[PDB]
Amino acid sequence: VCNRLEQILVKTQWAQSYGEAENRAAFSRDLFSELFNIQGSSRALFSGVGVDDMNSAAFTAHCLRVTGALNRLISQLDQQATINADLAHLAGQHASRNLDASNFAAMGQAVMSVVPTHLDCFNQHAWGECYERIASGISG
Amino acid sequence: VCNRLEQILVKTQWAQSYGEAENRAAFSRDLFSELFNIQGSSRALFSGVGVDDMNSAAFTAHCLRVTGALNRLISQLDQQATINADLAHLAGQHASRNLDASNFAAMGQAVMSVVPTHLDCFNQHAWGECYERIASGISG
Amino acid sequence: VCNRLEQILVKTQWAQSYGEAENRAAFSRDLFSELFNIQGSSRALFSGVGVDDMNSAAFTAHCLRVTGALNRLISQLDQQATINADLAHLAGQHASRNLDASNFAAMGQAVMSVVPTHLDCFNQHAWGECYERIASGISG
Amino acid sequence: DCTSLNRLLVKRQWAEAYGEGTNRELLGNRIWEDLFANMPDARGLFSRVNGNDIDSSEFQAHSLRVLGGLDMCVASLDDVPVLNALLARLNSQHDSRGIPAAGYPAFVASAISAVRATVGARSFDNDAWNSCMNQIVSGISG
Amino acid sequence: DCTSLNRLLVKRQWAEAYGEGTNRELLGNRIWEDLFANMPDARGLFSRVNGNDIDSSEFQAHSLRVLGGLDMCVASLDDVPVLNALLARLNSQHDSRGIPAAGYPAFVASAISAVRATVGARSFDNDAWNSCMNQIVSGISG
Amino acid sequence: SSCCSSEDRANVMHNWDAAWSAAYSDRRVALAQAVFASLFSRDAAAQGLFSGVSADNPDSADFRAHCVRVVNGLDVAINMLNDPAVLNEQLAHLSAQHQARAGVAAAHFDVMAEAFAEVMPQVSSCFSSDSWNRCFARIANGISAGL
Amino acid sequence: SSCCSSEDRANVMHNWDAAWSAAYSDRRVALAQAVFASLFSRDAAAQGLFSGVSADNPDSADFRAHCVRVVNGLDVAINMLNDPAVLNEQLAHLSAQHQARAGVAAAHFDVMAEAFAEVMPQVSSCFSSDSWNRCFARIANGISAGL
Amino acid sequence: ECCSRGDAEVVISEWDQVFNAAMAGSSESAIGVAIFDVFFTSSGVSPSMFPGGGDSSSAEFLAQVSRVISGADIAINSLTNRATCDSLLSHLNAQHKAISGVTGAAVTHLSEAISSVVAQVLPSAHIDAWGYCMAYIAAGIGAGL
Amino acid sequence: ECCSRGDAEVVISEWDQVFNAAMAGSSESAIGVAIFDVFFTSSGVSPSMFPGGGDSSSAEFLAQVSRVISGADIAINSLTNRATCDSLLSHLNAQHKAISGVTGAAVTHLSEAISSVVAQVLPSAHIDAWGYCMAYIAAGIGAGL
Amino acid sequence: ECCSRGDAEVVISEWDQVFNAAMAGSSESAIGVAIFDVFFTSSGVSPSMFPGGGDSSSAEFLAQVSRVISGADIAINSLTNRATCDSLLSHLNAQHKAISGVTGAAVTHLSEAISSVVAQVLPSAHIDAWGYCMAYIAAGIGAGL
Ligand code: HEM
Ligand code: HEM
Ligand code: HEM
Ligand code: HEM
Ligand code: HEM
Ligand code: HEM
Ligand code: HEM
Ligand code: HEM
Ligand code: HEM
Ligand code: HEM
Ligand SMILES: [Ca+2]
Ligand SMILES: [Ca+2]
Ligand SMILES: [Ca+2]
Repeated sequence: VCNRLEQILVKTQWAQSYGEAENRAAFSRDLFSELFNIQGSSRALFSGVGVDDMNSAAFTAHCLRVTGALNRLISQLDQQATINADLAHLAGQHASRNLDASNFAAMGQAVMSVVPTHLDCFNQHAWGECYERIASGISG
Repeated sequence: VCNRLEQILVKTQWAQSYGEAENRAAFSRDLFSELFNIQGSSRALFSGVGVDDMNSAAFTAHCLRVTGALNRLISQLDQQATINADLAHLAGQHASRNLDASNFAAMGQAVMSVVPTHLDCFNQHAWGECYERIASGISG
Repeated sequence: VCNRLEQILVKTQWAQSYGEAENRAAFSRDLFSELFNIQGSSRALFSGVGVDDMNSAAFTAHCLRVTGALNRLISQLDQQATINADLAHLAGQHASRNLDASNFAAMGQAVMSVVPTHLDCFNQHAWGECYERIASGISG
Repeated sequence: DCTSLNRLLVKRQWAEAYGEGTNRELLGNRIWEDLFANMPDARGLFSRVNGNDIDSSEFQAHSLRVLGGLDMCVASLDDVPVLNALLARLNSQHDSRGIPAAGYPAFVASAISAVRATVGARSFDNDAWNSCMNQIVSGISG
Repeated sequence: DCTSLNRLLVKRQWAEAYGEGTNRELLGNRIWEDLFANMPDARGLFSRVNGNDIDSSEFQAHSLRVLGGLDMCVASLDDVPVLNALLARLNSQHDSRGIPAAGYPAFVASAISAVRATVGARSFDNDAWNSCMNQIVSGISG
Repeated sequence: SSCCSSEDRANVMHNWDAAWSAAYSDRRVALAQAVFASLFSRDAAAQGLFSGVSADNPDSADFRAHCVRVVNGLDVAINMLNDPAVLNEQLAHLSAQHQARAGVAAAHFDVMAEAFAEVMPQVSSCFSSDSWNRCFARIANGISAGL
Repeated sequence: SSCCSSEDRANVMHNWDAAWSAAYSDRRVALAQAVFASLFSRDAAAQGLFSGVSADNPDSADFRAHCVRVVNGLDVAINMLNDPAVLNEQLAHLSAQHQARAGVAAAHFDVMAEAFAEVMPQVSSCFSSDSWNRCFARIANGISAGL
Repeated sequence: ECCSRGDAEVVISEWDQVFNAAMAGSSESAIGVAIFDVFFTSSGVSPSMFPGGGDSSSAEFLAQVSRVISGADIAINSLTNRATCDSLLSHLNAQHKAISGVTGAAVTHLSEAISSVVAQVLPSAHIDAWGYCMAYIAAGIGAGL
Repeated sequence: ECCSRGDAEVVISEWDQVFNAAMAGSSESAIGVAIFDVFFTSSGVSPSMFPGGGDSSSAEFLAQVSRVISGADIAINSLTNRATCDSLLSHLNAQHKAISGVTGAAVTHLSEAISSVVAQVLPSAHIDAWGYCMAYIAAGIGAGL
Repeated sequence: ECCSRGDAEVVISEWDQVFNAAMAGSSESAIGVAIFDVFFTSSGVSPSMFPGGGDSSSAEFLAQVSRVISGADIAINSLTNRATCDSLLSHLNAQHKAISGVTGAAVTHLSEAISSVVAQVLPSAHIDAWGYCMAYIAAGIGAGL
C-alpha cells in the first residue's frame, strides 16, 4: 500500500499545497475544521488542546504538530524502516485516546478535502493509498 | 445514498468549479485525461469518439456530452423520479459497452481529482456519496 | 501669550500633523526620542514608565498620555477658564518631579522638531507662543 | 396571470435586486419613500414602528421584515401550497389594522418601481411583476 | 427639541453636505426643485431673482445666499444669543413679502430631504434635523 | 462571554450566502427540515409546541411554510449583523412573537443551537463552526431574552 | 490692472477653506473681530457706521452676529470665484445692501482690504498674500462699485 | 458570417444570464416544459412520440426535457468553437435520424421555441443573434431530415 | 475574540467620524457633558465627588470632562495594539483606585454612556463593536473595583 | 527585541532556503544526523539515552532524528506568531520534563547545533538572527530544566 510511484505524487502535491501555503497555521486549522464538520463527535477528543477556541494558541499549536507530523511522515515515505519506527511512535501517542476507525476515516476525508483546494493537479487514488499507509501505522 | 443535504454541497461545488470554469472544454478534457491516467485500459473504450487525439473535435464533443450529462444529473438530484428516469436512460446508453465496476470507480476518482482543483472548499464524503448515486444509476 | 489668531494656526497644524498621523504611537515616541536626543539628562525622569525600552507598552503608553494631553489642551486653547483649570491639574501631576526650565524648553524644541516634519505649512512663532502658554501652565 | 415563465423572471430579478446586508435597506428605502409620497395617510398605520422616521432602527427593521416576507413569497411562487400558507400567515399579520384596500395596489406599484430601478428598466417586465405581485397581495389584503 | 446632541449631528452632517464651491449649488438645486414641485405657487415670490429659471445666475446667487444664511445658523446653533441676532436679521429680510406660513415647513422638508440625499439616508436623523430647522424658521417666519 | 465579532459576522454571512438558494424554497425547506428533525430528536417534547403548523407531518405544506419562515427569520437577522441597531429591533420583535407561544423557553434555543450546529456543516462549504456558534448565540439570545 | 486669475482663485479658496471652521462660529467671529479692530484702528470714524450692530461692544452678541454675516458674505463670494457669472449677481446684491448704508464709501473697502491683508497671514497656513490681494480686490471692487 | 463569434458570445452570455448562479439547477424543468409547450403549438408534432407522452407530470418526460435543455446548453456553450460544435450537432443529428418522424421543419420549430422562451424570460435578449445561432444549430441537428 | 481587531478598527473609525476635521477640537465639551448626564442617571453616582461638582458651568468640571474624553480617545485609539492598551488601562485603573467610591459597575456605566452618546450623534454606529470594546476598556479601568 | 519579527522572518526564510523545493523531503535525515553529531560533541550527552542509541544506522534513531527536525521546523515556522510559538515550546518543554536527564544547557547545545549546521549548509545565514531565535526556542523547551 502506497507504492514507490504513488509516493512521488503525494510528496509533490503535499509540497505544492502544504509547502507553498501562505499561512501554515490556517491550513492546519482548516484541516481540523473539516474533520469536525465531517464528524462532530471527533471534536471532544481535543478538549486537552483548547479545541473550544479553534483560534487559540493552544489549538493552533496542536494543528501545527499534526500537519508537521504529516509532513515528516510524507518525506520519509520512501524510507520504509524509518517511517515504521516513526509510525509506531505516533501509534503510542494515540493508543490511550480510544480512537476508532471512523475517526481515522474522517481525518482522511478532511485531509483529502483540504489538500486539493490548494492545487491544480490532484491524484485521488495515490492519496487514498498513502493516507491509508499512515493511518494504518498510527491506528495500529 | 446522497441525502438532501449532501446534494446541496455537491450542487454548489459543481457550480463553483464546473459552472465557473473559463474553458468548459478543457475542464471536460482534463476529466478524461485523469481517467485515462488512472486506468489506461479505459481509453480504448472511446475508439468511437476519436480518443486517439484528445484535442479532436470528436473527442472534445464526447467530453462535453459527459460533463453535460453530469451537470443535468446534479441539477435534478433533488427530483428523485426525474433523475431515476434519466439515469435509466443513461444506463441503456452504456449497457452494450461491457463496462465493469473498475471503470466506474476510475471515473469517480477522475471526477474527484479534477473537481476540487477548481475550488477553495471541497466535501469529499458528500461527493463520494453522490457520485455513487449517479454511477449506480448508470452501471445498473 | 498665544492670542486668538495664533490658536487657529496651532489647532489647524496640530490637526494636520498629529491628527492625520498614520501611527499616533510612533509620532508620540518620536517626540520623546527628540527630547532625549536634545537633553539626555531628561531621560532618567521617566524611569517609572519603562523608558529603558522606548518600544515597551509601558513607555508607549506614557508617550500617548502626553500627546493626548497636548491634544486636549490645544483643543481648549480658546476656552481660557477650562484650560487654566486643566493646566493647574497637569501642574500638580508634575510638581513632585523636580523639573526645571531647561526640561520645558527641551520639550518645546522636541515639540517643534517633530510637528513640522508632518506638515507642508508651519508657523514657528505661533507655535512658540502657544507652547509657552502650555509649558507655563504646567511648570507653574 | 403569473405564469411559469413570469415566475422565473420575477424570481431571477428579485434575487438580483434583493441582494445582501445593508443593500437590502436600499431597496426598502425606495419603496417607502415612494409609497408615503403617494399615500402619505398610510404612514400613520406604522406608528408602532416609527413610520414618521423611516431611517430609524424601528422602521428599518420593519422594512426589512416586509422585504423578507416578500422574499419568502417570491421564493415560493413555484410551490402554491406553501405560497398559500405563507400568505395566510401574512394575512393574519395585517387584518384588523384598518389598512385601506388602496394601500395594497399602491404598495405593489412602489415595490415594482423600486425593483425596476435596481435591476434596470431595459431588463424589466412590468406585466410579469404585476401579475405575480397581485397574487401575493390578493392573499394578504382582507 | 434641538438638543446639545442634536446640534452636534446637524453641525457635522451640514458641514459634510454643504461642501465647497459649485458643489454647494448641487445642494441648492435639490432644495428648490423639490420646493417648487411641491409648492409651485411659491415660485412667484422669487420674481426679482428669476425664480422661473433656477439655473440662471440671479437665482443661483439667491440660492447660494440662502445656503449661507442656513450655514450661519447651523454654525451658531451652540450660541443662542448670536443665533437669535442672525434670525432677527433674517426675519427683517423676509417680512412683508407675502410669504405664506406654509412655505416654511415646506422649505424645511425640501432642505432636510436634500441633506439626507447628500449624506446618505443610513447616516441620517430626521428628528434632530426637524427640531433644529424648526428653531431656525421659527425665528424667520413672521 | 465570547463575542460575535466583526470577523465572526463576515464568516457567518459568507457561509450563509454561499449555501443560500436565492430564488427557490426547496433548499431552505431542506435545511429547516433537517434542523427540526435534529431538534425533535434531542427534545421529543419540543414537537408539541409546533402543533399549530402540523409538526407531526414534516412534509406537509403547512409545516414546510413554517420552515420557510424560520429560515427567513434567520436570514433577515444574519443579514442585519452589520447593522446591529437594526438587528436589536428585529430580535426584540422575534422575542415577543415567541413569548406569545405557550411552552417556548430559553432552553429550547440551546437545543435549536445544537440542531443548527449539526446541520450547517452539511450544507455549508468551508463552514466556520466557531464563528457560527458565537453569532448564532448573539442572535438566539436576543430572541430568547425575556422568556 | 492686475487680474484675480484662475490660479489666484485656487490659492485663495485653499487658504480660506483650510483656515475655515465648517461647523462652529467661534473661529469666524475671532477672524472678523481682529479684522474690525484693525479696520477701526486705521479709521476711527468707520466704527460709527456700525452703531446699528453695537460696534462699541465688540464682544456682544449683536456685533458678533454682524461678524458672522460679513465672514459668511465673504465665504459665499470666495466660493463663487469659480462661477463668476453667479459671483457678479452676488456682488451686485452686496453692493445695493451697502448703498443703503449712509456713510459707507469705496475708500472704506481699501481700509477693509488692509485689515484682511493684516489678519489672514495670522489664521492661514502658507498664505498667498498676492493671490489674496488680487481676488479680494476682485470681490471688494464689486461691492463698492456704485458708491 | 451567420452566427459570428460576436453573435455566439452574446447567445452564450444571455443563456448564462438566464441560468445564473441563482437560477441554474432549479429552473431547467420549468424552462424546458415551456419550450415544449411553445414547440407543440408551432410544430403540430404529437406529444405521444415523446417519452411520457409530453406529460409534464410524467417523470419520463421531465427527464426527456432535462436532456433536451442540457444538449442545448452544451451546443450553445460550444458556439465559440465551430469545429467542436459541428461534431456535437452531428451526434445529435445521428441520434434523431434513428427516430421516426423528426423533420427539418420540426427541428427549426424547436430551436426557435428556445429563442422565444429565452426572450420571454430575458426581455433584453438579442433576438437576432439567437435567430442566427439557433438556425445554425437547427441545420446541424436536422441535416438530411 | 471579544473586541477583535476588526471590532477595534470600527470603533476607532467611528470615534474618528464623530471627531472629524470639522468637529474635532470644538465638540469635545458638549459630548463629554452629554456623556456625564447619561452617566449620572444610569449610575446614580453623585456629581459632588467630581471636580466642580458636576456643574457643566464650572470650569473645574469642564476640564475634568476634557480629561475623561481625552483618556477615552487615547484608550480607543490604542485598541489595535492590546499590549499598549492594557498599560493605558492599568494606569487609569491605578488612578481610580486612588479615588474613594469608584466601583466596577459605575465604570461600566460610564463606558456604556460613551457608546450610547456616540450612537446618538452617529446613528450608523456599530453598537455591538462598541459594546465589546467599551467592556474591555471598562474591565481594565475598573479591575479590582 | 530578542528575536524580533525581522529576526524571525530571516530565520524562517533561510530555514526554507535550506529546505527548498529541491532539498525538502530528501535531506532532513542527513541534516539531523549532522546536527546530532555536532550536539553530542558540544554537550557531552550520551547517545545511549536516545532511541537507537544515537546509531545513525538505526531506524529507531533516524525516526527520532526525523521528529527533532520536524519539531524544529514547526517551532521555527511559527516564530512570526509568538503566542502560538510559546504554546509549541511549552508542549516540547512538557515532553522533555518527562525525560530523565535533559538539562537547560544540553537544550541550548542542541539549539546551537541547529544554527551551526544551517550555517555550514547555508554560508550566507544570518548567524545573529539564528542565535537570537534559537535561544528563544531553547529557553522555551528547556524552561525549568
Ligand atoms: C492519521 C493521521 C494523524 C497524524 C499524523 C496525527 C498526529 C498527531 C500529533 C503530531 C500529535 C501530537 C503529539 C505530541 O507531540 O504530543 C497528535 C495528538 C492527538 N491526536 Fe492525532 N494524528 C493523526 C490522526 C488522528 C485522528 C484520526 C484523531 C481523532 C479523530 C487524532 C486524535 C488525536 C488526539 C486526541 C491527540 C491528543 C491531543 C492532546 O494532546 O490532548 N489524531 N496527533
Ligand atoms: C458515471 C458517470 C458517467 C456519465 C454521466 C456518463 C455520460 C455519458 C454520456 C452523456 C455519453 C454520450 C451519450 C450520447 O449522447 O450518445 C456517454 C457515452 C459513453 N460512455 Fe459514459 N458516462 C459516465 C461513465 C462512464 C464510464 C465509467 C465509462 C468507462 C470507463 C464510460 C464510457 C462511455 C462510453 C464507452 C461511451 C460511448 C462513446 C461512443 O459513443 O463511442 N462512461 N457517457
Ligand atoms: C509641556 C508639556 C507637557 C505635557 C502636555 C505633559 C503631559 C504629561 C501627562 C499627560 C502625563 C501623565 C499624567 C498621568 O495621567 O499620570 C505626564 C507625566 C510626566 N511628565 Fe509630562 N508633560 C509635559 C511636559 C513635561 C516635561 C517638560 C517633562 C520633563 C522633561 C515632563 C516629565 C514628566 C514626568 C517625569 C512624568 C511622570 C512619568 C511617570 O508617571 O513616572 N513632562 N506628563
Ligand atoms: C406584498 C405586500 C406586503 C408584505 C410582504 C408585507 C409584509 C409584512 C410583514 C412580514 C410584517 C411583519 C408582521 C409581524 O411580524 O407583525 C408586516 C407588518 C405590517 N404591514 Fe405589511 N406587508 C405588505 C403590504 C402591506 C401594505 C400595503 C400595508 C399598508 C399600506 C402594510 C402594512 C403593515 C402594517 C401596518 C404592519 C404592522 C406594523 C407593526 O408591526 O406595527 N403591509 N408586513
Ligand atoms: C431656513 C430658512 C431660510 C433661510 C436661511 C433663508 C435665507 C434667505 C436669505 C439669506 C435671503 C437674502 C436676504 C437678502 O439679502 O435680501 C433670502 C431672501 C428671500 N427668501 Fe429666504 N430663507 C429661508 C426660507 C425662505 C422661505 C421658506 C421662503 C418662501 C417660501 C423664502 C423666500 C425668500 C424671499 C422671497 C426672499 C427675497 C428674494 C429676493 O431677494 O427678491 N425664504 N432668504
Ligand atoms: C434563531 C432561532 C429562531 C428563529 C429565527 C425563529 C423564527 C420564527 C418565526 C419567524 C416564526 C413565525 C412567527 C409568527 O408568525 O408568529 C416562529 C414561530 C414559532 N417559533 Fe420560532 N424561531 C426560532 C427559534 C425557536 C425555537 C427554539 C422554538 C421552540 C423550540 C420556537 C418555537 C416557535 C413556535 C412554537 C412558533 C409558532 C408556531 C406556529 O406558527 O404555529 N422557535 N419562529
Ligand atoms: C468684502 C467686504 C465686505 C463684505 C463681504 C460685507 C458684507 C456685509 C453683509 C453680509 C452685511 C449685512 C447686510 C445686511 O444684512 O443688510 C453687511 C452690512 C454692513 N456693512 Fe459690510 N461688507 C464688506 C465691507 C464693508 C465695509 C468696508 C464697510 C464700511 C467700512 C461696511 C459697512 C457695512 C455696514 C454699515 C453694514 C450694516 C451694519 C448693520 O447691519 O447695522 N461693509 N456687510
Ligand atoms: C433544437 C432541436 C433539438 C434539440 C436540441 C434536441 C435534443 C435532444 C437530445 C439531447 C436528446 C437525447 C438523446 C439521447 O441521449 O438519446 C433528444 C432525444 C429525442 N428527441 Fe430531440 N432535440 C431537438 C429536436 C427534436 C424534434 C424537433 C423532435 C421531434 C419531431 C425531437 C424528438 C426527440 C425524441 C423522440 C427523442 C428520443 C427520446 C428517447 O427515445 O429517449 N427532437 N433530443
Ligand atoms: C470608562 C470609564 C472612565 C474613564 C475613561 C475615566 C477617565 C478618567 C481620566 C482620564 C481621569 C483623569 C486622571 C488624572 O489625570 O488625574 C479621571 C479622573 C477621575 N475619575 Fe474617571 N474615568 C472613568 C470612570 C470613572 C467613574 C465611573 C468614576 C466615578 C464613580 C470616575 C471618577 C473620577 C474622579 C473623581 C476623578 C478624579 C478627579 C480629580 O481628582 O482630579 N471615573 N477619569
Ligand atoms: C532545541 C532543542 C530540542 C528540540 C527541538 C527537541 C525536539 C524533540 C521532539 C520534537 C521530540 C519528540 C517528542 C515526542 O513526540 O514524543 C523529542 C524527544 C526527545 N528528546 Fe528532544 N529536543 C531538543 C533537545 C533535547 C535535548 C538537549 C535532549 C537530551 C539531553 C533531548 C532528548 C530527547 C529524548 C530522549 C526524547 C524522547 C525519545 C523517545 O522517548 O521517544 N532533546 N525532542
Ligand atoms: Ca484553489
Ligand atoms: Ca486551484
Ligand atoms: Ca515631511
